[PDB]
Amino acid sequence: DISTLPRVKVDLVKPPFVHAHDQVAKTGPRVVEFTMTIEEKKLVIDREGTEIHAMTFNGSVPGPLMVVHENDYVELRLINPDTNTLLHNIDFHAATGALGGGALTQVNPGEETTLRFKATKPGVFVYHCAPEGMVPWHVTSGMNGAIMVLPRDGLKDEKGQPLTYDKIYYVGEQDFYVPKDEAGNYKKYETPGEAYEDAVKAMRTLTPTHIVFNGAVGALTGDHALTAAVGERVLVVHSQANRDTRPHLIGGHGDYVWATGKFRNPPDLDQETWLIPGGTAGAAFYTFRQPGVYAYVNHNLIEAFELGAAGHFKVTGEWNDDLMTSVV
Amino acid sequence: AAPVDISTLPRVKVDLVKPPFVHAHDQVAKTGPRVVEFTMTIEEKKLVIDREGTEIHAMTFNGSVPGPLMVVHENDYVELRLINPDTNTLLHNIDFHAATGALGGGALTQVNPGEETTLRFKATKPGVFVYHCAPEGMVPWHVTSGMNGAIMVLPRDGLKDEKGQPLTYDKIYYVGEQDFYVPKDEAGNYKKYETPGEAYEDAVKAMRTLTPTHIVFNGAVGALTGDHALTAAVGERVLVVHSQANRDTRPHLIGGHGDYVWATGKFRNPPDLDQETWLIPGGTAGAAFYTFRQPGVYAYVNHNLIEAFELGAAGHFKVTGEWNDDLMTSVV
Amino acid sequence: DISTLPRVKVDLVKPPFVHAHDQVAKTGPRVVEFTMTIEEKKLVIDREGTEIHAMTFNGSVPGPLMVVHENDYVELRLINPDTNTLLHNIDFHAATGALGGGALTQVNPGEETTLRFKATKPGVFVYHCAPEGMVPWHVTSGMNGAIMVLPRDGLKDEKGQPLTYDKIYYVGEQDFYVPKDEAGNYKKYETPGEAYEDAVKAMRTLTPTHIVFNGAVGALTGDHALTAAVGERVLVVHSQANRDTRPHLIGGHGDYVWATGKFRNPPDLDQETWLIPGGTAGAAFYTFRQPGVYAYVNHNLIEAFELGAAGHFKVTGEWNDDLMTSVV
Ligand SMILES: [Cu+2]
Ligand SMILES: [Cu+2]
Ligand SMILES: [Cu+2]
Ligand SMILES: [Cu+2]
Ligand SMILES: [Cu+2]
Ligand SMILES: [Cu+2]
Repeated sequence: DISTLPRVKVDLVKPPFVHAHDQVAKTGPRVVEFTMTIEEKKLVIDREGTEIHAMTFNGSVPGPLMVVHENDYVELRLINPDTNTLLHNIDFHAATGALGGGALTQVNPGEETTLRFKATKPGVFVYHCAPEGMVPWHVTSGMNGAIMVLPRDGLKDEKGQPLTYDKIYYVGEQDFYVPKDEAGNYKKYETPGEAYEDAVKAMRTLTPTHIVFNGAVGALTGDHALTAAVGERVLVVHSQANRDTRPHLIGGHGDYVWATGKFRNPPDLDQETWLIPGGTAGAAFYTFRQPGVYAYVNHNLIEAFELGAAGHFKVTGEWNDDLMTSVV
Repeated sequence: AAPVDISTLPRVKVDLVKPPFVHAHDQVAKTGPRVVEFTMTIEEKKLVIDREGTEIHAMTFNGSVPGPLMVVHENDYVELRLINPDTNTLLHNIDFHAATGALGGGALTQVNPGEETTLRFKATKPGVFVYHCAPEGMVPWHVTSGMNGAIMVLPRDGLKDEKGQPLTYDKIYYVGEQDFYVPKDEAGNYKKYETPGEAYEDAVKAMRTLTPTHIVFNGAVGALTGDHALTAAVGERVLVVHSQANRDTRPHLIGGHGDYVWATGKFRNPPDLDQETWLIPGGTAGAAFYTFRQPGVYAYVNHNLIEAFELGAAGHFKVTGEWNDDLMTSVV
Repeated sequence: DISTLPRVKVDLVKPPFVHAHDQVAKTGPRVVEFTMTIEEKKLVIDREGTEIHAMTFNGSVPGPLMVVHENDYVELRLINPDTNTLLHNIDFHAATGALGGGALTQVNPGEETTLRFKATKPGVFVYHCAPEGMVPWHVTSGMNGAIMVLPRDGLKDEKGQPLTYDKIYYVGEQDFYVPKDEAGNYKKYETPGEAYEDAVKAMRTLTPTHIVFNGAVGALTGDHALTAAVGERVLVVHSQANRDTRPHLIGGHGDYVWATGKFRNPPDLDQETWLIPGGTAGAAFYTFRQPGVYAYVNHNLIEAFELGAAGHFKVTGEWNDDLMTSVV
């Protein structure tokens, strides 16, 4: 039966951007083919040069956002090059069975595996590595991402009416626990293996040293600031595979928000801030109405402005004095 | 106000069972309102909470952590005979989040060793609720010592989905999540005590760090694994009641979902569908309904993976049945 | 156009109390004029006499609750007396544009500014100071409050029927991070700026030393306890500008709760406890049915009974034997 379904290949895109797709499906179910290569690599996470041994899906933190439609089949070819040193796998929160696929995609360096699962539930979901006995270590090393399963007829508001976005961004929020020496400075490591002991110790404090968007402090600012224009409808998919977060668009709102990201549920309206539980992906739809710079943040202002969970939006267009204006 | 004659209502006694199991009950009420009689005996006792053998001075309702799940229907009356045997050393009481008045019953149930009391309250609101000890000035100490449980007030007509249609579970489990703050010494080793009291100062200090040393299901690391793993079969509808009386948690069925979830657990509200993960606020009980479609081992966890796989907030499901290659399969 | 609207000047009142207002709008859109004076001052936050250099809106923590109706224009005159030492501004989560107003309300000591914005979305929202580069420091120093934007036809239940409260209280929850020394004792400073470094270090631990209602431990207890009577309908607006909280009325419930505080959404019913994410304001409606003392708390019992997040309600009326009683 699966053999009768036509197949389509997707070229993934590095976050915060998302690979193109049709919001409203133009055909019946399909088998969507994806391919990701696991890559263990050093990564600089803050402005002081602190670097870690990151574990990534396709070389980025977070991994790329995968997009399909409800009832399509997701077929992922997962590759683990012999240049890596650890065993990895992948767990799809969108999938049903075998620990989300974790127990079927274990691959040591030099191996690859292909997993297929039916996307039976619409919504944005988290996907992350989960090696038996070393789950949080891999996840907090940046090995997580998300997949969006759109309703075949696109998104809908709290009244069944269509909600169409002009652009979509994927913000992966990452909590890091960089080990510190007795002096209070970040220790150095040659391999992911040597850091395990200290990694476990750092994680058990439950106090992140960093909390960043797209892999590093200020990653989504400057030339990498998100963009929009007055009148533009923007969907922002936000995930946190291990810890709670509370997204907030400073100067705006989440007009329609699926805090826990499942589309069969009507969205919450006019959110100033929403809670995305650790191990969940959420989605917020907003129509810009004012130009200028906006800050998108985890509203625990310490986590945002001190630990790194903050990015920017640069919006073009005409200022609306009716909505807001400085009185002189 | 004209009194309501309660003496006319039929009475039924309930024999509580230890978690994660639940005492006998009917989803769809087979009778009209009843005065449901429960009896719990407070028991202060030593308890091993991890594989290394760490032992604490636990404060329990009926000898278990969490306390047993009580089940009644909307508008029944809950009558609890609370006993504090003279073998205990501390003052205790009980606060039902399901009750209205006297601090949930806390102001009417203070009992010292050797005393007992009987409380009755009308379960006017359907949902799963937390119940916990709450002695003035020592509330968090008793609660984080394991003295909390949960009560489920089923709608008289059973559970319903977002469309008002019946949702019937084949089995139910109660997972009580506990955050422990075991004090350690200057060296970093868990300190030991002969009496619950003597450790108060240290307990307060350990708690105020807001950093749990252990976060476990059913009283201890691995309590719901191995021979004590939860079970189900493909096609089975399972309801998992999960409570956390003091700290937030984010349940997740690894390999499954929360088909219908009442994150904050109140049934007059439609459930959230297809949840991958949900947030149950500290001081709240939530419920998740799921229909298994794949056999095999599943992990039920607090999705802060550190709290789950390092601190202990993880349990297992062993499911029987035929594998579905359509839902998921490895490609050759 | 805006010039054709009636203008009304409001006299703000100290929390937990709220200035007089009508729930169902008595007129059409108006320009509601408010005035707040920024005040840097010392504040004792606990029973041990611990004092901090608080940054307040109108001299209190939290700042006062502002009340308007959906589509009214909020016009705020923010005054920064030359007796203060820092620059301040204000960000309204209810406003659209310029970082909620922060980018247009920067005022040094000796300056003032007037901001106007249209309250286009109904619900309770957080407002707080947000100076670039010093956001969490000002917010956790107590510089935050809330504004309620009532639907023009008042509050409604899950079935669209009217919900009218007899009284309303505003509980502002504040997380403080008082720096300590070697000995572990709270340090004191001559000026707020002098302690910037210690404050940053204290905040970065993500562990509050105090979590209080209305500025201090026990602020809403004793003769300052909240009051009600059996049969009374009470709305409790609760905000937390920087950290999550989980309100709970001990002995009662949240009959109708807008956890994330936006009225276009139906309220959640019969809540025992609800989660208000940091950077959000929530509202709970309850009809008291039993007299006596009630405790209103953040239900992380440690934060409530050890750190200070607990208040009291003293309720009058006759006891209801049917709802509860102590048996023979
Ligand atoms: Cu991995
Ligand atoms: Cu997961
Ligand atoms: Cu007790
Ligand atoms: Cu409680
Ligand atoms: Cu300020
Ligand atoms: Cu803000």
